[PDB]
Amino acid sequence: VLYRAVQLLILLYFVWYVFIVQKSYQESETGPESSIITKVKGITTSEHKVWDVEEYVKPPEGGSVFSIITRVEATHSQTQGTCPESIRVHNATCLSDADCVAGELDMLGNGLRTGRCVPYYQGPSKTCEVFGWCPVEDGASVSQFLGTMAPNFTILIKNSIHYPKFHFSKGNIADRTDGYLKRCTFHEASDLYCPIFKLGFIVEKAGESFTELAHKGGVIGVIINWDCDLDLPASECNPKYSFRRLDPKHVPASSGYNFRFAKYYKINGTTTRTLIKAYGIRIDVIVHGQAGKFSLIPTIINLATALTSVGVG
Amino acid sequence: VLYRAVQLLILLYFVWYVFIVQKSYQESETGPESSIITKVKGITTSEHKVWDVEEYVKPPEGGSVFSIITRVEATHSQTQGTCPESIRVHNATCLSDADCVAGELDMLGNGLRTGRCVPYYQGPSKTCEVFGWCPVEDGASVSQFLGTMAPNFTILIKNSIHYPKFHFSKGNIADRTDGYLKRCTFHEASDLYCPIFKLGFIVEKAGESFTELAHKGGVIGVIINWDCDLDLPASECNPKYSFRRLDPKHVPASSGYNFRFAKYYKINGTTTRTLIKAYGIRIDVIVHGQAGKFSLIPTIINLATALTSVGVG
Amino acid sequence: VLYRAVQLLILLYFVWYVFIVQKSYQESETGPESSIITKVKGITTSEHKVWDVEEYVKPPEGGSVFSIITRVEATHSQTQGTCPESIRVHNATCLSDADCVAGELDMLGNGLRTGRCVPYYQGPSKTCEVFGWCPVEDGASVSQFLGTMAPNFTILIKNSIHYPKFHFSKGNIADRTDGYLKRCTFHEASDLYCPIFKLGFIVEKAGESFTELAHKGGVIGVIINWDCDLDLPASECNPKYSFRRLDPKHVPASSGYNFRFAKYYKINGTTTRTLIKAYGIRIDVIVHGQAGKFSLIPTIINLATALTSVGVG
Ligand SMILES: Nc1ncnc2c1ncn2[C@@H]1O[C@H](COP(=O)(O)OP(=O)(O)OP(=O)(O)O)[C@@H](O)[C@H]1O
Ligand SMILES: Nc1ncnc2c1ncn2[C@@H]1O[C@H](COP(=O)(O)OP(=O)(O)OP(=O)(O)O)[C@@H](O)[C@H]1O
Ligand SMILES: Nc1ncnc2c1ncn2[C@@H]1O[C@H](COP(=O)(O)OP(=O)(O)OP(=O)(O)O)[C@@H](O)[C@H]1O
Ligand SMILES: *[C@@H]1O[C@H](CO)[C@@H](O)[C@H](O)[C@H]1NC(C)=O
Ligand SMILES: *[C@@H]1O[C@H](CO)[C@@H](O)[C@H](O)[C@H]1NC(C)=O
Ligand SMILES: *[C@@H]1O[C@H](CO)[C@@H](O)[C@H](O)[C@H]1NC(C)=O
Ligand SMILES: *[C@@H]1O[C@H](CO)[C@@H](O)[C@H](O)[C@H]1NC(C)=O
Ligand SMILES: *[C@@H]1O[C@H](CO)[C@@H](O)[C@H](O)[C@H]1NC(C)=O
Ligand SMILES: *[C@@H]1O[C@H](CO)[C@@H](O)[C@H](O)[C@H]1NC(C)=O
Repeated sequence: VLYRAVQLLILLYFVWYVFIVQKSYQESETGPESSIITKVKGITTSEHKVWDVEEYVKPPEGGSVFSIITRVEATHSQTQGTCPESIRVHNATCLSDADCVAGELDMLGNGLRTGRCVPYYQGPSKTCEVFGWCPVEDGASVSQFLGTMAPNFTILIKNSIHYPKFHFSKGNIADRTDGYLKRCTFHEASDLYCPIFKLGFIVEKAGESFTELAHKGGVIGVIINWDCDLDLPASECNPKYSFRRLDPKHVPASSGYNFRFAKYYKINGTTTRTLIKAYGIRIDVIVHGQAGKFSLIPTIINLATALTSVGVG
Repeated sequence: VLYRAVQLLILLYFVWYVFIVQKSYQESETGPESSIITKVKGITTSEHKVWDVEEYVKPPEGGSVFSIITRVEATHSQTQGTCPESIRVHNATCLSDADCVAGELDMLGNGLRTGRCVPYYQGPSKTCEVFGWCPVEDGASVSQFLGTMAPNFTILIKNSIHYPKFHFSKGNIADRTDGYLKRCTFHEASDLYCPIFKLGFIVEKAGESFTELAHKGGVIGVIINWDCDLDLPASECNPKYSFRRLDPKHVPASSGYNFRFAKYYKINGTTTRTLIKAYGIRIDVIVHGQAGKFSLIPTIINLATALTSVGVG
Repeated sequence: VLYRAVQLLILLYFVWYVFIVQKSYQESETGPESSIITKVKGITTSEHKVWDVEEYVKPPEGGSVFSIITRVEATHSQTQGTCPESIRVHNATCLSDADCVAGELDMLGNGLRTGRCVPYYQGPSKTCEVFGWCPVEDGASVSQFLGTMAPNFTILIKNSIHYPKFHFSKGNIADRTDGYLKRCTFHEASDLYCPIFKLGFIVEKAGESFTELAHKGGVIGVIINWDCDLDLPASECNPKYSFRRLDPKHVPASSGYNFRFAKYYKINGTTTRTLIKAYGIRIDVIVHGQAGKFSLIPTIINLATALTSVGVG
């Protein structure tokens, strides 16, 4: 019968292509509840100085977002007082006391102007004197590179996801009594459940240079995808790891990532601070997920729609 | 032919209204990967005191969420020791040593009770003595307003989005060799790609008063929407900026935003701290996005559905 | 008429089951803009020491994610210098100076090796000497439990959601002139709008033991669901609170949550720090929401589809 072959072709076209490829027989949940616990390990050395994780990882609480400091411009022994203003500030440069007016407070400056013209930190120029945190970084900062051994650092990312509808839970570390998580190196295939990543590895998979990113700074995403079919065993629900840079790489106006922080002390009853401008690599751990599980209602509805299409066709 | 006009009307109704208005010929991705780098600039003065960004912006790392401090209640020279308890604490007020019992520890109090009744910081009342961080803020705090020039502060928000499916990337700062990002003021039309916002501007677009929000505190969202049609040039994919308050504005029980933080020192071998209760404006940078790009599969499926509807009709 | 009863049955089956149960007459927005302001209250005591919220809550800014410290391993008077390395570090243990080689820098160690073998902190063993932050925690740390009264702590979670499409806004605290938010205890039914939760309560609703979670640490999600039908009064749009643990509870390799932070001082011109390893309970406040409101377009489209199905059937 010609109709036999015609309908055999029609059915298979709308069966193997509708209920198989796109899984019309499944209800879905997009976006699981996730916990990210992070921990960085590794120590680096500058000139007669050893840096530990506490110093170069900020914030310290071990969450999804953190910055590993690779370079600092540090200004020591900063106290409230009078000092020459940065030559980089508008109208700062002066030739006589008459060129500076008292009380003026530029937002982009570094204090309140005194009405005097004082010699700059490095001569021979002169610059308007201000009251504020002194000395200013643009005249007393020292640079330290502490990203020399940062490619050898290690980050442990612990993730556990939950799909409330399906009541499904899976983590990225296996229940193993041996010391696997202490002698293991992540491999997307052989060691997918050792979620310990070197920073150099992460920077290689984002397609970036460790040197450029260590001097200007930047942001690298670590993306974990949980695309699981629950009609199958939980052993098939596994994490997929992706590494890409998130911040612009061609923007010349703002090229990189940086932040300032200070350390406050009291020397002889005077509040003193060391200001640090930190360039570093920020690590975003972003978690995506999509679970699918058989449900009778959607299956029946889609079967009815397919039967209607067959009847029309 | 009457059928000619009938079908001409029917088709246009389900063509210009189905594949044009709602763009049935497009696959979509909702929710891009985003990076937010923030930086606040501006300095403010209190009584013989200049405040910089490091002091009034917390946390300092330059992310999506940060608080600009506008007012502080500060308690200086706090040490572990004995002091009268706040008159604001239940059962704290006493007339004789018999009214206070030793060892009691109220969670809403400020230390461990000693069993004695001592004069309050400001007379003539008496209050039960406690062991803890002393003196208590409700008896030794001084208030400082540092939001006087906060409307003139500036926030630079750098955003770059990524749609992995489409492999589309766009940022909110243009590749310009000139010093545009150094002499530019955001304008939703003329300067949409100078993402430098004054706080006063943000507070005007949220419909709020800077004074009320500076004394009680609050939360303002900065919403960036990326609604892009990829069938068009990337020059059509642009950010849309919105400013609205996120926290309740009529709640009298909890009206505002505040947090406490302390600064720890060691004076003569004794751990001493200055406790700061900070009221301020928290800035949430929230990023929404929806990209659409032509795909043949959805177009064919929707065309088949439209043809079926036409056939029935 | 038989057809009368047949169509009466058919219609009700596809009316009470299509436009009622699944609300086909509604357009939807999934995912509202939310603000979370948190504040923890409660003080705890260790041996001759009173801890306040500033010490045990990190970070302090009052956001969606924060950690309440329950146990610390603290190492005091740490200075850059030479000290024996932790016996827990590979190859650290030595019998003579020849077993240690100078310059070697293990990432999992605690400094730079000097080439000498020195007695360990606790005898009789000997371990290779390193330069770094000294002494090392594994030889000078003291443990403090400060989770004794943590179940009695209180967390105030303030939430306000916004659905931009519907321009709908609702918060979780009512506009009440009385002191309700000062004498109230959350009850999912009687006091759903007192969003002040004890930590013990939260840990009881997650199904966990406060002791196990206080010594190893962990992560508890506080989930707020806003499932609102806008065709009804705003008094029907209410929060639904759920409490569940987010981190794995059977993983032996990594069981818990911890982070390290340090406190920096200057004693006699020398930078000195107290390193704290903190175990605690991290609180994730996660907000889900789904609003539905009548729209004519979807209603007409779904009615047309239902009529087509009826005609075919
Ligand atoms: N909050 C802000 N307000 C105004 N201008 C800013 C702000 N943040 C940065 N800029 C300016 O924009 C340009 C690019 O920003 P970026 O912070 O990357 O550069 P920078 O030179 O490293 O910053 P800095 O001013 O700290 O040296 C710089 O010239 C910087 O001065
Ligand atoms: N974690 C908490 N547990 C119990 N009560 C709280 C908590 N946080 C705030 N409150 C109380 O709820 C009310 C409103 O909160 P809010 O913090 O806005 O007020 P406040 O007076 O500024 O707070 P504070 O108690 O720090 O003075 C205040 O009376 C405050 O004491
Ligand atoms: N970033 C990291 N790189 C390598 N190994 C790690 C890292 N973080 C943790 N580990 C190791 O994995 C195991 C489990 O992690 P976890 O931090 O829970 O244990 P821990 O013993 O409390 O950590 P610590 O090493 O601080 O004592 C521990 O043996 C720990 O040393
Ligand atoms: C300050 O800058 C403005 C703008 O360049 C300039 O016109 C003015 O002369 C400057 N002030 C002085 C005292 O020169
Ligand atoms: C890790 O350290 C080794 C030497 O110990 C070095 O050869 C290697 O390049 C480092 N890995 C990097 C830089 O990614
Ligand atoms: C403590 O407060 C309770 C409740 O108000 C009160 O009954 C009790 O008398 C108070 N304690 C003393 C010693 O008065
Ligand atoms: C910015 O500063 C000017 C004075 O320099 C002031 O007139 C203006 O009101 C400020 N902007 C505000 C408060 O939004
Ligand atoms: C260092 O460790 C390796 C690996 O266990 C070992 O082979 C080597 O002998 C150790 N170094 C010394 C000096 O023993
Ligand atoms: C709260 O404190 C009381 C004593 O004041 C105690 O009995 C109770 O167990 C505490 N709640 C806990 C531990 O959840």
